[PDB]
Amino acid sequence: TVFHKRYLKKIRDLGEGHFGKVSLYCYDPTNDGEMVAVKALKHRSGWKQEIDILRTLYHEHIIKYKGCCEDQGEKSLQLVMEYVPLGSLRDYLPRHSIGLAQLLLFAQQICEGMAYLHAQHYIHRDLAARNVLLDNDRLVKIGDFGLAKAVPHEYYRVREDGDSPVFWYAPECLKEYKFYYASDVWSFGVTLYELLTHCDSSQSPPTKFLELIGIAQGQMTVLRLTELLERGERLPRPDKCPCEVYHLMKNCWETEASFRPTFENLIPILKTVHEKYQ
Ligand SMILES: CCNC(=O)c1ccc(Nc2cc(-c3c(F)cccc3Cl)nc3c2C(=O)N=C3)nc1
Repeated sequence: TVFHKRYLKKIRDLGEGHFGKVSLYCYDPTNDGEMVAVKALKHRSGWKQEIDILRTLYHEHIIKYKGCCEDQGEKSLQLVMEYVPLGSLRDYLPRHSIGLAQLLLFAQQICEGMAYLHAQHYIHRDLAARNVLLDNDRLVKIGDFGLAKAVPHEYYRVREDGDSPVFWYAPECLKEYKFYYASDVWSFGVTLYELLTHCDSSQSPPTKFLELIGIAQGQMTVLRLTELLERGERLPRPDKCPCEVYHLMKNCWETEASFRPTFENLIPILKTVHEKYQ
């Protein structure tokens, strides 16, 4: 379980999660070696939580935990996870014309992993394309559990103190700072919107929501976003997104949380929709 700093040579950075950098290391005990993703602390309370969460989770659509490397440089542990060089769907989809059936297999896979995460009484709180990694052409894994919390209750009371991804968030999260299982389903709807736009930047939630709100009064982007969503306005139907999928997307974006489907509801619908366009 314990990786040694001795045989752990840094190759490059992969990116920034919620607490500190994700980096590529070759772990070569032989000195002639397994390649691993290492998340590090640059906060200290939330970081300890990501370690304890991912150490509990085992699923084919959750990023593989490997171990903890006792990092003398930050007086803490680094999280060591499997390396997947294809990276995030936000990285991959803009440069690979993936067909509709494959995108729905990805969406089925996210729901299976999220169904598992809910079953273990955890919310994700940043289910976005940027946090879904591609292991291969037809397998995705959820990463970044930096904002994930244990539900005690049907929701966690979040704070304003935090790097909140407001463009992926349900009205109840934005207004009443309550995060329900049903709030992760709304985030899934936005993620599904990202998949069907091949995570095109010009088509992104922040781009499209600020296109509706504007930038003239930035101190109420949230208030304007909350009102826009309560008046029933939604991100548009992506080019070549089937009517049926957009309806499922809108069902995930139900203003009332109790009217959104659970992930266990979505799985057989996405299974069946996948089969059709295949
Ligand atoms: C710009 C090109 N992008 C890549 O070349 C690339 C390839 C693989 C990659 N892998 C990531 C990326 C993350 C990660 C991150 F760095 C920032 C935010 C969210 C996530 Cl899920 N986490 C893990 C991994 C990984 O292999 N194991 C864990 N990251 C980037």
